[PDB]
Amino acid sequence: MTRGRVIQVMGPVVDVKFENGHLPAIYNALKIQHKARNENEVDIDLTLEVALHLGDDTVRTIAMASTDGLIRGMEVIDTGAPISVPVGEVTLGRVFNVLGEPIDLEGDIPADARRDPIHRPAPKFEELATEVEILETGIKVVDLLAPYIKGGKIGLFGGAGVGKTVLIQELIHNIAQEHGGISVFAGVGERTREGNDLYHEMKDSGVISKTAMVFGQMNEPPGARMRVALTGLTMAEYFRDEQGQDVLLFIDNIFRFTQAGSEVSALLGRMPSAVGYQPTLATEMGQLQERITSTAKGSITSIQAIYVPADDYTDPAPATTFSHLDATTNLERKLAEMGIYPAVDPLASTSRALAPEIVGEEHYQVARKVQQTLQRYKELQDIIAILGMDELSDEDKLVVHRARRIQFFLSQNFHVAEQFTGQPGSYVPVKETVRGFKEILEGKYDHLPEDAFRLVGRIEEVVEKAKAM
Amino acid sequence: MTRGRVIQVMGPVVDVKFENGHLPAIYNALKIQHKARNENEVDIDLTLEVALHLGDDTVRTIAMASTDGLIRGMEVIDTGAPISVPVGEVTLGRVFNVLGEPIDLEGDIPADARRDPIHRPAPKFEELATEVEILETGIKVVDLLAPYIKGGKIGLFGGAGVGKTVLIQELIHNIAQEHGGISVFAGVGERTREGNDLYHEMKDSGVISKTAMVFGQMNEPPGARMRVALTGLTMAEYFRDEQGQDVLLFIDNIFRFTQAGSEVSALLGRMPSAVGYQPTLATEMGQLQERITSTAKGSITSIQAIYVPADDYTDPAPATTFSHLDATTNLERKLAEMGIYPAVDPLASTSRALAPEIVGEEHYQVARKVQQTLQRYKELQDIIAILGMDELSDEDKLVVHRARRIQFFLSQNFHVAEQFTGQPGSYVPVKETVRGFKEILEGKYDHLPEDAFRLVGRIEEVVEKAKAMGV
Amino acid sequence: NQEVIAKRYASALFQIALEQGQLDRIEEDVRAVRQALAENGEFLSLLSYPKLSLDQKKALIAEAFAGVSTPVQNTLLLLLERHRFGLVPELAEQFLALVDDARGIAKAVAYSARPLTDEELRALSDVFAQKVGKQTLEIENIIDPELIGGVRLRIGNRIYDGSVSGQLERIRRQL
Amino acid sequence: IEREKEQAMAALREQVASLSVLIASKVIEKELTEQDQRKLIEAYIKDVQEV
Amino acid sequence: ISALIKQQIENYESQIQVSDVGTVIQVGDGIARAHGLDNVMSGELVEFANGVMGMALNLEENNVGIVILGPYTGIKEGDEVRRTGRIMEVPVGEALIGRVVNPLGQPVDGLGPVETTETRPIESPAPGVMDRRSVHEPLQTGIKAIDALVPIGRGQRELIIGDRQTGKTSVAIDTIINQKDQNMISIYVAIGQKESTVRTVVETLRKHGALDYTIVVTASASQPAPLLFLAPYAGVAMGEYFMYKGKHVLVVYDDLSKQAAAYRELSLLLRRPPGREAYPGDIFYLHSRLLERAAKLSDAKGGGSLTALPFVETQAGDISAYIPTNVISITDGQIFLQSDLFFSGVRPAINAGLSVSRVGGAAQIKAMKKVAGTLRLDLAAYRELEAFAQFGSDLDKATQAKLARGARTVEVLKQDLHQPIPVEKQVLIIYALTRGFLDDIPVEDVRRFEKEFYLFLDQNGQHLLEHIRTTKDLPNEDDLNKAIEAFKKTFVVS
Amino acid sequence: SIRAEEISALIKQQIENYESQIQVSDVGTVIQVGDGIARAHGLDNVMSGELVEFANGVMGMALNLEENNVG
Amino acid sequence: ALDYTIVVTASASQPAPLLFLAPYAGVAMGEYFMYKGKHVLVVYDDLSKQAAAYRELSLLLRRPPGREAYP
Ligand SMILES: Nc1ncnc2c1ncn2[C@@H]1O[C@H](COP(=O)(O)OP(=O)(O)OP(=O)(O)O)[C@@H](O)[C@H]1O
Ligand SMILES: Nc1ncnc2c1ncn2[C@@H]1O[C@H](COP(=O)(O)OP(=O)(O)O)[C@@H](O)[C@H]1O
Ligand SMILES: [Mg+2]
Ligand SMILES: [Mg+2]
Repeated sequence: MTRGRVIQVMGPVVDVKFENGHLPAIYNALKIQHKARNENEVDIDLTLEVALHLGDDTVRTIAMASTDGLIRGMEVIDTGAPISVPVGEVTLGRVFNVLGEPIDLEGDIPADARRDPIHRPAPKFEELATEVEILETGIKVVDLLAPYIKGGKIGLFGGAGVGKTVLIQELIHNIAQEHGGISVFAGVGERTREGNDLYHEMKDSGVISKTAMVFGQMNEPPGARMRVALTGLTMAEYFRDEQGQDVLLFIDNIFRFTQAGSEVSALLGRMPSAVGYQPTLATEMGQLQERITSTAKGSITSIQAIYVPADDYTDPAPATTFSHLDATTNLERKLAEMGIYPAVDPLASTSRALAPEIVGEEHYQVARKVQQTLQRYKELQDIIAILGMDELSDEDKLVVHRARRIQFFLSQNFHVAEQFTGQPGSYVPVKETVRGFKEILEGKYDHLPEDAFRLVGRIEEVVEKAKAM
Repeated sequence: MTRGRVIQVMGPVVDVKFENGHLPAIYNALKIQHKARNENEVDIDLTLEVALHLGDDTVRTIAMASTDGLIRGMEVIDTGAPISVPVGEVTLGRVFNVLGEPIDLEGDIPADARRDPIHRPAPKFEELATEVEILETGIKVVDLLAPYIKGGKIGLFGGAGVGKTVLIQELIHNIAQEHGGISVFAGVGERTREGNDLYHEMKDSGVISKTAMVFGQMNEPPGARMRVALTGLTMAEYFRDEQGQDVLLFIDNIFRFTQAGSEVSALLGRMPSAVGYQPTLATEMGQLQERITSTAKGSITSIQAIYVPADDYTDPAPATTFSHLDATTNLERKLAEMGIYPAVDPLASTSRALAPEIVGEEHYQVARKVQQTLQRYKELQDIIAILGMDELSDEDKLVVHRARRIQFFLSQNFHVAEQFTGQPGSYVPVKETVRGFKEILEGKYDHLPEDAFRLVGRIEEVVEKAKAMGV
Repeated sequence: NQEVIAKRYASALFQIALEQGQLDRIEEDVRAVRQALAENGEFLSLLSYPKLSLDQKKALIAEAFAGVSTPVQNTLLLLLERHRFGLVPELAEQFLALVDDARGIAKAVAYSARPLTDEELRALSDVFAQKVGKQTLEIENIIDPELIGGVRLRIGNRIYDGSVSGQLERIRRQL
Repeated sequence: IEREKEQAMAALREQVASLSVLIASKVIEKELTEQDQRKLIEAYIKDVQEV
Repeated sequence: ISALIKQQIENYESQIQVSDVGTVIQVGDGIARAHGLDNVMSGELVEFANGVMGMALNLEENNVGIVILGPYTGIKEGDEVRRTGRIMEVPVGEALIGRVVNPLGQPVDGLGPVETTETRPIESPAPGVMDRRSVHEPLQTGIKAIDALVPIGRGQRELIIGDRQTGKTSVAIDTIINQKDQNMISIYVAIGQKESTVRTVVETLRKHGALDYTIVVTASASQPAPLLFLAPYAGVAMGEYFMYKGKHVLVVYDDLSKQAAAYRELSLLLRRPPGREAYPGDIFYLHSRLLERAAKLSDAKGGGSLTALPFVETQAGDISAYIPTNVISITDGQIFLQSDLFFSGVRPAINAGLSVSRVGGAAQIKAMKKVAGTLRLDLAAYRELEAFAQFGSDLDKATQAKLARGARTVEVLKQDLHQPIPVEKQVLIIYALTRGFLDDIPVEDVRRFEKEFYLFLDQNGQHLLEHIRTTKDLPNEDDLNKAIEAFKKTFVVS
Repeated sequence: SIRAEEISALIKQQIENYESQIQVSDVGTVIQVGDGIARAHGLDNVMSGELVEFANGVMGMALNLEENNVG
Repeated sequence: ALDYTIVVTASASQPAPLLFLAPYAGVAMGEYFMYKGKHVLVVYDDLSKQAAAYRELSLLLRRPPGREAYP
């Protein structure tokens, strides 16, 4: 029989003792439902993740909630599996904690629903996809200068008023519109009021009916914040595997995953690794980000926010995330104050997929000419500042006259911004933005005014916006 | 008739338990010779040396080879002595491992040969010899600024891939033929191919048969590498005691001795010392390094390469060995990336023999004025880095203009570096490098370009290289 | 980490029992102490209680553990003075292992689908006594009727299997 | 395609083997062990002699 | 199906097996302790109840320290650990060529079992001092900047060091693809890589026909640290089967810094006191007993070699870190890859100043020496004059004969991806570069000049190619100046 | 966590001499030897920081006086 | 301002658990008015002292330390 006794409680770490031979495996879930039998006790509903086997039939667990009220000798349910989290169409449009329970007040998920284990081994070498194919977003700065990958890890660099949530939300809308997939937002260790604001933005933008939210936030123990990306990822894996579609998987502040792992390691009593990180930093990051892959069934492509502490890109928590990333989309405050949406910095944003053997020769040459034109414009900024707009040369005036048209053609009208600006917003396929930037580079649209290029989708649409102005 | 069982096997470290009152002393050698009774066993021929006593008749040992295959309960034979190493005239021209066994495939040393124990106390106060006289090397930085001592300890501090094996081979090429006495090479934790190359150039240059070689290369488990230098050292000190011979001793990476001690120290049950090192980082190296001495019977002039981890001279294993050496040359990666070979830091390299009573007066004034101009140029580095050469006050311009020339005339072409560049290499006597640096300090060669001074033996070769450049 | 300390204490008591020439009495009352402390587990929790002084606990051992021999009682009081009374059953098991090593008695556990007759047990003892090197040997028999038609015998940490896993071996070889 | 075919054949074989073993065990269970017990003892003795 | 079952049921005989078991005390973080196992030896493979393998590191007085080789979530306290009798065997053989396996030698690509016969131990001693021989045979990578500037001979260890996204894996796959004509057996050991990138690496090797002679040994980022720790040792254990038969083996280690991180993990979980950058004390000995086991044997041992190409990933180009300087002081040189040159378009981004080869130079083919010494001095002069002489005018020699030739050196030494060049075409194009024949072709057309010149050599100058292919020396210099000046009349400057 | 003074030769003479405790006031027996350190059972009446000679004639300084051994 | 202010104090001479439990007493006084509809401002003067005090409590309870010996 799998009924155990609580031996030690010390903070978020609980030691539970079972009988011999009936020990729970590592990473299994252990429920404690204890109703108070008198006035000297506290009602407790609390689950535990098994972390070690200490010997003498004792098991060291980590806690998912507050351990206050626990008594040595309180009996523990062994569930016989890890944290089983509901999957399927019942999760789309719902907000969840790390246990797969609704934070929302809409209703409870029934007991007959399918629940997939939170800890799964990564898909094998024989199951992965051999070819690197491009996840087409319809956002021109993304799919022209830092192209995404089905099965790719992408770093959002920005936050605090540069349009990160709008970019996230437009990615959900475009992928669930054109590619037919869904999205999963996993808010790992990020504060409660930003989760509330993000919930109400996706509520009043219609985006939420095609996404599933998982919030494990700051007020929760470190074992609860560490398993958030895994319980959002096991929701993304249902639609990768059983449905066979291309899924987004947002992890807001992936650095909170690493530091929650460091806190669980410091509670478990392990000797610290380089700096303040756990010894298993690369192994925990690998067990996270090797399930975000493209198989023959579908894909999971993850857009992730990275904190980069101490402005240090060589700190081990940035340095082990960057070994899994494939693209970076630097969001800039200067492009947001200029009137360019999305605020993706075109020169700072790089991608591994921007290569002729992956996307093609035409896209590569157009994208590199756009990058060289914008780099030379940024170099000529100081000459225009100290010398004036005129009298530089003819070629410098021509490259400014093309580069400013380019840097305003990068912005789009979003479908999510339709509720604020009234214009419907556009999905721009990648052949049309390659053709549009090639025609801007060849001088086909020098005679049009440059404020027609701002916030418009295609190149025919800037033809009609210039003839309407 | 009193033998012991294996209790614990933890990496390089084996616990052996004997009977009551029959346990060995510290540092005695223990032999494991097992016969592999069934399919689930492996033949073993191990030598263990005692390191500690633990109580309950148990003994904490360090293995000299790999412990893969040891079973608990395996029977251990006590020998009653430390690791005894054969020595005499029979070790000249032979190559040995850490147990004193020949590995050059030329035969086997007989059992009736003389075998000195490895572990002996250091030479005392009253036995030492403190004469100081210059060992001439043919290297301009070494002859000018840090003169080596015939009979003293010499250290080649450097990072990884900075030039200290090339410098140890250049000193072998400049000294070992001219020496006229026994040489000993101890290879502690260097490359195994550098032991093959060095053996074959000893064979080609005839320095073998007056050379005894011992290799404990970086493939070996750390119990070997803690004792390699002691085998080479007992071979050298036989010659300087029992024969009164002049002995050259060469150790490439004596850092690997202390690193091999650090690799075993955690398993021996010790608390971590400074950084990751043993607590005994100073006395384990002092009981080795202070046996490498010149006494009243003979002298050992020992030239030792010393690795510096992560280019950090403040690390405890490079820091605790500066106090042992008479003359040092500190190699810099910053100078090796400038094309300056040997990349000897001219300021940080010192000697006990740069005194006016030893090298003479003129040598001393030229050396100190070279160091003064290089120190003033090092002081002007920041003004040159930000504001450039333009604001220096017309004597600082002359300091920089001479110090570039002095810094490049410290670099030299080697005989050993002919395989790197094709340039044949030079041997500069002490009078000619003092004359060349004096003529650079006098202003005689300010008109020549500064790239004409790189990798050049004497100062007439500076003249002819500038002539070929077109000045 | 308790079994090595129990081996330490039991080796000391074993050397005392051999130098006094009274090995059988020390074996008998160590078996008595092990049976008495396996009968009731509250005695260790009683002797771990802080309000009882050390002399009162020594009086409890001198009154309760009476009839045992003098080195056994001195060993128990030495364990009480060293706060190592928790390892008395471990001491008893390690000491009986040393006694069975001295006498040559080996311990074996045989799993057979039928209860084995005494002639078969004597035959198995005569077979495996030459195999393990011991003089004599003991068999403990448990049925465990999941086994089908064979014996599965274990001497220490080595298992001699011939009961079921022939079929498991052949179905692992076919697949 | 060829690899898939081989894998399918292997899978079928494994299933057949599994089915056969359980059935064999049931047959053994049904069969009287009185004769078998004596034989097992003899086999054990033989094994001991061999080893 | 039914025939082989009846044959094996008619062929079997009865037996009794011994087991030699022990029971688990603790399981945690990939490391177990276990009672029992009285006659287990150190370094022995043990097998758990579920089929996961383990490695006995520590034999203590009552328990055995077992390091779990695989998924440790199925192993519980009370499970049964039995012996195997063997010390860290991986399956080795000719039958392992063309397969993708884990560090235990089990197939991961899913193309069936790997039917080998012999096994070699993972931790075996290196060849001795007298068992070696000096490196004198060329290992041709097909990369022009490597084969000219930093040459690699058969039997040495060439570190390929640089930051992330600098082209280390591309250099590895190019030098594995180039060994198709040679009698070289490549091995690609991928340690801590993304398994999607290893999937695309295996596919771009099979596109170029490279899986007819190479072996991929993968231990991905999601695998536990014990499998990450034994990937390179399985790489040399699979290479030495062919090394000690007389064959020549190339072994590439993708990110040994991800081996060092995993051994740091595996030792901090064993609670061993760490040193600089929290690495253990034997983090040098980890790489040193690995790379020193890669040699050039003598004629008495067989003559075979094992050339190794380990990788070290730097952080912000700091070559004076702890693991880079540990691997530099083991290997026989380095190829240092800039990120500045990689993002300025120079690919392969070899920093020719910080890169060096020690036994190389004695490895070049007696033509590349004469052709490439002037190349190396021209490139050093160009990259040390470009950073200083960017602004302002200067004298005519430094304005033309240094810079306008060095830009041509940079444009020659660039390559495309997955296109290795044979060494005779490299010799001829660096001859045309250094002898002053690219001083009139403009900088923007040197790569098209090279691409057309190789097609010219494949049709007209075939005798020059066969002369360098047989004699290994340059041809007659007038006979070669005729062919180059005859191609220059055909070339269109544009 | 095994204590240093738990040695089967020392435990034997304490179970044998349990009723009549003999004092080891001036003599002492060594428990551990290593790296210039000796743990010594016995020496009941030593002072802290005392000259202590071994059986060879080598002197030693008794720094640590724990409950059942002398450092 | 003391018609609407509550003051919770834990000085340096108070035991480290009172320093640890001062802000939780602050929010326990604040949430009673928050869940009645009122508006509360809670001011935590030097939470770094609470971090130091909980470091002290965890180290005296010999919980395993982390960065700067905080738990
Ligand atoms: N010679 C080359 N020519 C053109 N492109 C190249 C060349 N070498 C590398 N690249 C490009 O650089 C990209 C990254 O290089 P690579 O992955 O080999 O570097 P890496 O250091 O191994 O990266 P990581 O460490 O992240 O695996 C590749 O996508 C490839 O397209
Ligand atoms: N005198 C020299 N001339 C030219 N190059 C040198 C000289 N000394 C060292 N080098 C270069 O620096 C490297 C240092 O190699 P080596 O001395 O063998 O390693 P370490 O310094 O780690 O012992 C050599 O490969 C060589 O290329
Ligand atoms: Mg060296
Ligand atoms: Mg790579």
